[PDB]
Amino acid sequence: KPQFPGASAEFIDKLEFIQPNVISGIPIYRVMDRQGQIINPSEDPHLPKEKVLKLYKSMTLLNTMDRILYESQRQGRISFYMTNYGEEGTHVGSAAALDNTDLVFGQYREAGVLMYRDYPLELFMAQCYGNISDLGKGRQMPVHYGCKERHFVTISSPLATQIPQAVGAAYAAKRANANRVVICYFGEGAASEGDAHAGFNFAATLECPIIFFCRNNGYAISTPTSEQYRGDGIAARGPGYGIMSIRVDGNDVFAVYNATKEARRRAVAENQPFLIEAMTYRDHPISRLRHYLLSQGWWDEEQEKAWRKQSRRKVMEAFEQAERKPKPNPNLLFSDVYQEMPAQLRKQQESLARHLQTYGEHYPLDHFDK
Amino acid sequence: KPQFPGASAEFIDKLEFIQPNVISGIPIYRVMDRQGQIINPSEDPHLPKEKVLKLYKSMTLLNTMDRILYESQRQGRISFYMTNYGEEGTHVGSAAALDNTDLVFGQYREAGVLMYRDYPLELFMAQCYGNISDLGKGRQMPVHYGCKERHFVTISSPLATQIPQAVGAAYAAKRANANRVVICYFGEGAASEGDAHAGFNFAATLECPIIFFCRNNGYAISTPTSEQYRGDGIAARGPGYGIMSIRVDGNDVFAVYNATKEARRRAVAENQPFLIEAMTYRDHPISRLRHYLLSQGWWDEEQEKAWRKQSRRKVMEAFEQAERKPKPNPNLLFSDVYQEMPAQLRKQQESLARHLQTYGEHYPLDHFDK
Amino acid sequence: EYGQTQKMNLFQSVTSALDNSLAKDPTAVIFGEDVAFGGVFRCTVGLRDKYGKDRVFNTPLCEQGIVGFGIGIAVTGATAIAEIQFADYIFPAFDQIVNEAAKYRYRSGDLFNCGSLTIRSPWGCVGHGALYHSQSPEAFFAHCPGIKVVIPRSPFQAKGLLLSCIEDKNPCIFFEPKILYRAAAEEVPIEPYNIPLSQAEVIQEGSDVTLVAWGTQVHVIREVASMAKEKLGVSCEVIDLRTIIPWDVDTICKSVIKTGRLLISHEAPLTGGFASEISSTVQEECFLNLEAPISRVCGYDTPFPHIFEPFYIPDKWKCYDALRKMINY
Amino acid sequence: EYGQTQKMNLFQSVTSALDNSLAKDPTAVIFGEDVAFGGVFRCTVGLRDKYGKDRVFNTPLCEQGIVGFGIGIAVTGATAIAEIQFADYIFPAFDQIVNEAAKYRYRSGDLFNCGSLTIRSPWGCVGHGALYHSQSPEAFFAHCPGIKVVIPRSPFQAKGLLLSCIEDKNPCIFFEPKILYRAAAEEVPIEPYNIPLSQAEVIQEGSDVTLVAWGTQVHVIREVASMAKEKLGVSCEVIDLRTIIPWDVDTICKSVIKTGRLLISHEAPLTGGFASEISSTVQEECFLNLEAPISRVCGYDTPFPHIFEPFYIPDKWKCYDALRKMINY
Ligand SMILES: Cc1ncc(C[n+]2csc(CCOP(=O)(O)OP(=O)(O)O)c2C)c(N)n1
Ligand SMILES: Cc1ncc(C[n+]2csc(CCOP(=O)(O)OP(=O)(O)O)c2C)c(N)n1
Ligand SMILES: [Cl-]
Ligand SMILES: [Cl-]
Ligand SMILES: [K+]
Ligand SMILES: [K+]
Ligand SMILES: [K+]
Ligand SMILES: [K+]
Ligand SMILES: [Mn+2]
Ligand SMILES: [Mn+2]
Repeated sequence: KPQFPGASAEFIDKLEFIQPNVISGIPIYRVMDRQGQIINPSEDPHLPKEKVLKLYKSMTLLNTMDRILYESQRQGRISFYMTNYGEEGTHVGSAAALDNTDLVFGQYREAGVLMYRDYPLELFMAQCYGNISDLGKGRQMPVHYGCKERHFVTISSPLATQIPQAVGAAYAAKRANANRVVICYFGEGAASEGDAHAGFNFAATLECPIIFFCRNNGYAISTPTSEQYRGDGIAARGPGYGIMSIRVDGNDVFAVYNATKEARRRAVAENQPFLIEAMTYRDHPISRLRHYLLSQGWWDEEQEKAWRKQSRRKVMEAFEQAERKPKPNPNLLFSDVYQEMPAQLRKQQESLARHLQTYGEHYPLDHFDK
Repeated sequence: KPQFPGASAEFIDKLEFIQPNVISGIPIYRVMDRQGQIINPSEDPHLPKEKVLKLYKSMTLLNTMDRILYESQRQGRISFYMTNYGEEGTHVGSAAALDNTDLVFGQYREAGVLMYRDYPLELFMAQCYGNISDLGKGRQMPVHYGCKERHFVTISSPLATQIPQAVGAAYAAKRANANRVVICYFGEGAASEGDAHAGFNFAATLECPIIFFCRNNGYAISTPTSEQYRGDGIAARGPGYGIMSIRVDGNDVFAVYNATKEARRRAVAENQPFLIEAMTYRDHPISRLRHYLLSQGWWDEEQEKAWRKQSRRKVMEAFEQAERKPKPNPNLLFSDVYQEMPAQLRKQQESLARHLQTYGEHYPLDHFDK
Repeated sequence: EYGQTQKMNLFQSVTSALDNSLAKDPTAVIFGEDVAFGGVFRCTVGLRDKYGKDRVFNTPLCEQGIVGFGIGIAVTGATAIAEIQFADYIFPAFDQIVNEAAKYRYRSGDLFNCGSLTIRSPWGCVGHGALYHSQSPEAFFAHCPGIKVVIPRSPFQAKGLLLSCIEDKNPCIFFEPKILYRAAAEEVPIEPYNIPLSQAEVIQEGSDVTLVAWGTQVHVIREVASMAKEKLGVSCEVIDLRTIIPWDVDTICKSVIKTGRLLISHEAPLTGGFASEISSTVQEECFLNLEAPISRVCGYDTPFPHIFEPFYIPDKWKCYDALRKMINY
Repeated sequence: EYGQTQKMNLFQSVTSALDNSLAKDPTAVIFGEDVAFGGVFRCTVGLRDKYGKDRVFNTPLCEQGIVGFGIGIAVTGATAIAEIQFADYIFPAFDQIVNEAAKYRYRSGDLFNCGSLTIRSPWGCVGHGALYHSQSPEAFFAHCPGIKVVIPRSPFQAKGLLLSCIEDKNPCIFFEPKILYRAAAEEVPIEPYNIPLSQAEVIQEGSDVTLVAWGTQVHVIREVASMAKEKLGVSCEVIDLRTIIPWDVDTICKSVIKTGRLLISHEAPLTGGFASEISSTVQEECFLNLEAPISRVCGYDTPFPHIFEPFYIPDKWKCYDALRKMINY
């Protein structure tokens, strides 16, 4: 009987390498088929109509906003934009399964989480425009959203950095003892960074109530997953860290919802991490949910038309007000570097003010506040 | 049928998290029992006597050297020392299974690899003393060995950095097409660093002929493995990267030998990575091999006595010559920063020479060359 | 001035600082490699038994994780005191520090912050640490707006400065000169107290030349001042910089306006070292007062060597000879 | 002078440099995120089709891995040209660069080296890159003996400098000013050529003031010189530093001895920026020649902002106003 502290195991008397099973991987959990039909009645969450309609309206409203801001980017009205196409169901379905005060870390494809938590169109827009309504003060590139009120930690561009941070926040929540989970979104690309390894391992050994939500769409920019990893996706990594793992159909809001609801329930009760890998495309979550609504009698062509019209108008009202707002005062380039402003930073602020008094005609001052 | 580029998998219609199996982990491969008896005749490598005696003499000679240098450290004659206790069989058994020109990366517990490749006692000693015979020029802390002639890449103190480097060297070897493997040693502690994740994944996706050799002794300084990870050791991580993996009894030179011989054979032929996790203690490899030798008629008490005496004398001859050598010229603090010496670095070298002409009585100049 | 004191060496004054913080702040936790049993330099001895295993705990061996983890704790408002085992091993966390911690508040418009984070780390040479147990990384961090870098010269200074870091509402790196951990003890107040950040201390007044240093190197320049006075009749003003960024430009400039001469010394390599920032700034503010060129007596531009350490460090003879030349310019 | 030329913008001159290297060095490989299809800035277009998928290839998304991997290739003697996608994302690799690459040769007594490694990376501001698409990290690397840091101002300069990096027997970081990638083309020789490392270039001779900069900022100071001449009657010597470390101290000092005045400019933040190293060095060597304080016109000590970029950069008006004050001192 083996006496090694590092591992709990029998002896074996024959040489045998462990082979990965990548050809038949962790199967993909699905609740509804491509026609919006429930496959297995015992798995139906039976979400009420009001809630299912809110999922549908959040996904479509996001998609409307994507269309417009993507065009805005194309004309150089905004400098950058990441869309949410194919990712609407992973984000709205997972968000619906959280408590509203569960803390969210993510990156570029998580606008749907905010949309579900009713973040105003005005504030999505203010950030992309860097205008005076932006609580981010116009400091970051577009789509770098954050909302303290809606427990959505500000996005930063370096990939995977939020993963070990999300673990620290989950640990602090555990100690604070008020029944909260953290969720942390990242793509399959970002899962290759050393920080993913750091976060997964810390969550397991420190026993943190965290959901890791990996969006696997098969691509990181131009890099197919065949160049990204050789195991069975991200889900097969979870068990090697001691993490409970599942793979789900990212086009199925109900599958995403079910897996997130159950991961949240068990993460908070047991203080242990859960890994969800949602398979998406770089057959669509919106049209699948649409088919489901129709079979229930809960949507029709007329409501679809009226909703496309109303959501286009809401987005265009926001878009135009966002474009017409001034940018923040250029003084705001100097605040919040530290909480207080160091005397030497204030001196740099004063030198800018002095500079703009002599040379101001050469700066775009008329677009900026004060 | 699922159409996702990220993973090859069926659908499943029921919610089921994948649970890690840590209670019954990857079993531990063993060739000989604690009494030096072969358990399974078909697994016996039947190494010839000359070779098995060289394994035994390398392990014991290492252990002799450890005893003396450990005492040297205790008296402050050398400033630092890492021993090899419990690690003699993992290192000598794996080294014996390599070709002599296979390139080795490791860290603190790999002196046995060098001992097996006949690195002179004089050079082990010269490095710990930083004397004139050191090819390292006395620049690094003791036990930071390197030998270009014996394909043993110089050790550096930051843990795990050599793992992605070993992968790059394996890739370059693949392209050079002359049938060489790289082996990369690291502890279970170092396997938590982001660089381990980097190296494992790059090896699999870039198809590198590399053996990852993880020594799992249950401790990283004061940290038990229960604080280091929650999966089934390091071996259970391999499959999640697409890497062929095995766990072996680190106290069994024959098990270590067999697994390394087979990993080398398949790494070089297939250009793919192999992970070996050798379980050790922080029942001993030397005494187990000793029992084996006796059952063969290949060793006895008289030879054991004569060998303890001769190896103690060889080590003491080296130790005393090492202590009596001068240290290198202090000019060598400035060379090899770049290949050539930048004009400004040469100016700093000249300022030191000038300084030592006026203030030399205050420096320990009499111990240093020129 | 500060109530009851007892004799403490540098490591004990750190433990005292950390004890006082945990006692008064229920959210505070301490974590890193090997901190549970007391740490490899004994700075956390007794804290886990006293405060509980959920407040004083070991992490996996992963510096980028330790820092990322500390940031996430601080994001919720809880005090996170992270340890990195040697300053030489802070580099894996460099992206977490520079791109994440330093920018957390700015980039969010102050919606989120990790101000309640402090990273402590043993620092500086130790006689035989060679390349990876000797480093002084402070100049790497000085070029990153949004973090504070603080380095004490003694036990009394260390406890007061560490308490300020821990309570400061910005992410702080506190570098502890490991050669002083077991060096001479001094009297250190038992109860908490603070020493202000971004404030240099004139430890000895002088009229001919300003000497500036931080950490162990403060003791070296104190000795240099003593050698100058005795051998040369020269009166040195000795200044402990204490905070690397944001640094106390006023105290240094006011001293140089009085003396007209400046020598800055640090163990870190000359090129890119923090002495160049001090020198170029004092040159700008005190140009007309400068009697001689500002002198920088630093480590050589090489990695930190094992057997050649005695010849590498900017010791008192190196500093004294530069001061002598500067006085004769 | 150099044989047949054709018009190339900065990205095409990089491709030309990389093509010439692969053609003449059978060991050379190029790797990083998204390099196979040509790269996100098009610097590797056509190379994989021309040289093969085993020489021009994508890595997993992991910067510390890319650099570690490149070091291991170079350890065998093969040329490794690694790409980091934005200089802002070089920080995960900081430990691989600073503790490993820079020290590889020294610490082994030259038994091993990774001199055949070059890391290229887009660098500098771009109008709208904000915090993580704008950075100029060169001062972080200037404090690390054992690496070379090189930054071109143009297509002609970029190809000659990149070829020198790639062939240099030390690990090199080559920072490519991404705002110039698609900017104006110039004539660039088709066949390989070298521009020496650690050599500044006086691009315009002057007698009143020395201006020093690197990258895009060279074009800014050229314009400043033109404004000074026209508005002030002032004659500027304009210097492209080109190599950050080891830097060309002699050319800068010889110019300042002639002019007696120096203004250094760079996009990176003032504190800890590389201008402080140049300033403190020239102050030491040209103390007696200095008519006015060395002036540093740098980015502010903040993270790089999105909407406020126009007010952040050390533009020609900022530089000109400082020059004006310096001329009047
Ligand atoms: C540390 C770092 N490296 C590189 C980048 C450049 N980059 C921005 S998105 C991206 C691909 C991310 O892929 P994945 O994580 O799969 O997310 P997806 O875009 O598919 O949703 C890359 C390489 C970055 N932002 N940060
Ligand atoms: C990057 C880094 N962090 C920390 C250390 C300090 N350190 C030296 S050995 C060690 C434990 C290593 O444990 P493991 O990898 O299990 O090897 P073992 O000592 O058990 O053989 C640590 C934390 C180091 N050298 N490098
Ligand atoms: Cl990006
Ligand atoms: Cl160590
Ligand atoms: K991020
Ligand atoms: K190492
Ligand atoms: K703090
Ligand atoms: K090179
Ligand atoms: Mn992806
Ligand atoms: Mn171990």
